[PDB]
Amino acid sequence: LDEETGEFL
Amino acid sequence: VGRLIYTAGGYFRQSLSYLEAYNPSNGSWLRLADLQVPRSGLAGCVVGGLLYAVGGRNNSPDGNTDSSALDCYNPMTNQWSPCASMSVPRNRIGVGVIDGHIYAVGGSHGCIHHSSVERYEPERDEWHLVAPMLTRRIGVGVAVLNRLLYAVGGFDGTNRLNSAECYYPERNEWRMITPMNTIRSGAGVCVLHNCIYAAGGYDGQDQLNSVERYDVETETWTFVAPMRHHRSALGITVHQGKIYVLGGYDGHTFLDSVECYDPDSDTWSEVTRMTSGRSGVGVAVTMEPC
Repeated sequence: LDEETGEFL
Repeated sequence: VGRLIYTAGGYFRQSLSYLEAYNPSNGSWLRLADLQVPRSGLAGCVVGGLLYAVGGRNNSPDGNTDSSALDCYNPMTNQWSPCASMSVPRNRIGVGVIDGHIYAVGGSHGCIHHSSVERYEPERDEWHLVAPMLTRRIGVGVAVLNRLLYAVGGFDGTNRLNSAECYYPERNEWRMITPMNTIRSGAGVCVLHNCIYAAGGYDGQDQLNSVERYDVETETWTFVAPMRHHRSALGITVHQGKIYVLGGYDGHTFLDSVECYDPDSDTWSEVTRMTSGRSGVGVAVTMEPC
């Protein structure tokens, strides 16, 4: 999970 | 005059197409015309009373499509209209407006991290590249003060940044300015009074609740009161002398909280909450619809 945006991947 | 805080796009489970407006005067929210294409990591701005949604990426279940799109929303018609697209897709873009012209800064296209910058001319509906930043920056915060454009923090493809730079239009040149006290990628950047504020973001270890401001005259960065909620990929804007931050990711959930910063008392307060938690939204202020 992208820790900066919360988006998957 | 009823001006509202518009929030476009964002992310929760997948990129969103929501367009909603908040009225600080009565605390009400309105859901308006959906974006033509879902997108998160975009930036919003206003020129001539019109709302613009710039760049971003549609992170859907079937794929990731970075956007080079520029779309315009007219409150008078509650309709979106496509505009000329940028030279390249720009996800996690930063935007700023100088004398009625939209500056698109950095952002990513797949694994490419841009240093390039381009300028849009509304009446002529044309984009043109200007001088590129001295640094590649995605998740960059951008704001304009005294007709000078500031690019703050971000990620260059290898490291998160505490650096910042300023663009001087008349000389089509970028110059580094004093770096922030904190490394921040995905922070919310705006202008209030004579300072450039950088709120939240990610320092590589945790989402941040700290906030610091750059005095363009003294060239120093000073911390102010921190937000109640740590948040990265937050939306941000200024309305009637106060800063408003919307949503973002805090490492646990997608925030729906909207905080307001009062510079006179150096305090933050919870003023409302979005209809649903989300991150990576584009935000701007303009007249109410109808």
